[PDB]
Amino acid sequence: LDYVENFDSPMQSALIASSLDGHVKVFDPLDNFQVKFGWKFSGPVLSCAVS
Amino acid sequence: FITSQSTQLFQLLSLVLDSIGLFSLEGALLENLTLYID
Amino acid sequence: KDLASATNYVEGNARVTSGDNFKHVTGTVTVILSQALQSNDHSLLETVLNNRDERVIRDTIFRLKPALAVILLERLAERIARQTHRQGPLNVWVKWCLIIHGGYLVSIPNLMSTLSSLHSTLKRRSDLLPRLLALDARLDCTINKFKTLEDDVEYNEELDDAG
Amino acid sequence: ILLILHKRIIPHFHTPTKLMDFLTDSYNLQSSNKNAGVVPILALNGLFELMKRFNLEYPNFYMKLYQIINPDLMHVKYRARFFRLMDVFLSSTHLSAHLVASFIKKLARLTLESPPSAIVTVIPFIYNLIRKHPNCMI
Amino acid sequence: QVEIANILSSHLEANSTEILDDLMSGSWTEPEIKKFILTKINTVDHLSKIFLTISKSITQNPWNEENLLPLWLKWLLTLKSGELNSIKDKHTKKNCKHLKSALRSSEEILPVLLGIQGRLEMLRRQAKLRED
Repeated sequence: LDYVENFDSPMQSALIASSLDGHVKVFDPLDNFQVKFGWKFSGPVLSCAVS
Repeated sequence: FITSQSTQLFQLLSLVLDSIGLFSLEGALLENLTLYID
Repeated sequence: KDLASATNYVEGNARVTSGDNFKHVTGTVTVILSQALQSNDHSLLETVLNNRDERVIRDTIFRLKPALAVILLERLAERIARQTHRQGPLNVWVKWCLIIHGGYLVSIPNLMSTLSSLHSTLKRRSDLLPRLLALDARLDCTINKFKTLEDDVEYNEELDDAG
Repeated sequence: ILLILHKRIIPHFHTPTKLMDFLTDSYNLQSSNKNAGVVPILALNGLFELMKRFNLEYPNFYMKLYQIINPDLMHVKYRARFFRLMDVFLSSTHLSAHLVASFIKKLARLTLESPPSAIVTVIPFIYNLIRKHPNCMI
Repeated sequence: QVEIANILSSHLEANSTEILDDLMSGSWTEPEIKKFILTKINTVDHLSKIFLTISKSITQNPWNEENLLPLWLKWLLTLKSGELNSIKDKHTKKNCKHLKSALRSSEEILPVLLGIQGRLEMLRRQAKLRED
């Protein structure tokens, strides 16, 4: 799980969470940590990070 | 009576069916009405 | 620019939208179907949606957990919206969901907000119907009317002179 | 069917994902017929192949697995097939000491009433587990 | 078939009121209707009379269960549209408008009705599932 804040996106803060099912999804803290985006990969995700 | 402008009446019939609800509707009658509309 | 000239119309980067845009107001694959819906795996679910067998469609949704049904309805609307040519197959899925989990769907606080995409999507297909029938009738009459409606003998002088 | 399902059936299907509901139902079968009590053992192999190939999941997998371990396991002729799959599952690097400890203690309990053939299987099987997870020397 | 075709031919010449009954004869079949209109309707007057009679009946009762007259109208127009609009009788045009008005309403009837046909379908199927 990784978190970034105060970046230039329309969203102020983003929360990215690995699933180990091939999915890493973006959650927004301001709206009660709700699902806003995600990506799929070939296999289980163990690590996720953003700049 | 409907089994025995009409679109407004049929629209009214559609309104009845929802107010009746899926439970209250009884199979024997519904078969006939299914035939009439068809 | 000449001041006499009238300014031209340019849409630029404006966002188009429609008035129906209510966003701000054995052999079964059930477990895969429940799996992908929970995890929002487009690749996994698309394989599930690839089945064209009606008996499979019924059996899969028959065992699907009723809460997961609602999100399935929402997602089919989106996949229909992006690709309308898949309208035919996907109504079947929406149909069998509706009849089996209809009792559950009744006991839901709100439906239109969560199923607005279907209603808008389904409405568009209806708006086509009156015009297509007119096209079919015109297309009917024409086909209806139209469905009802050397060397062997050659004589060459040169060859004859030759033989 | 289940015995040959993993090898002679799945690789030749065009969309093997269709088999899971059959396999999960097989893996979840509970019946009063004792001869049907071995079904989860056989169905497990095919299920794992599907999970490996397409990243598919079975809920509470280990808790279901802990249930399947029973004295009948030590006497069925399919014991060897089961343990082979157990080596793969219990080689996972995200297994807690308690989770491994339970599989250890239950198996040792079962070895008391087990054929020597099963005992010959368990004694090296346990040494691998204890070696893998050093905290369990207690 | 042949007898009714001749009878209808005679009545058309005789300006008989029984033309509707001849058209209402159940002996008519769709291939025969094509043969009659193509072969026997050679005069504009006969075409006008049939169209006036059939249109009047449908206008009076557009929802009649019997599909024969609608079959007659549909085949009459497809094969003799050029001759039909060639007719310059004012009454024929007036009869057309009346037929349009009744049929125009029927088109408005359909879209709500098709929903109701569906709306009953699940109630039947849902009832079947409960029985099972």
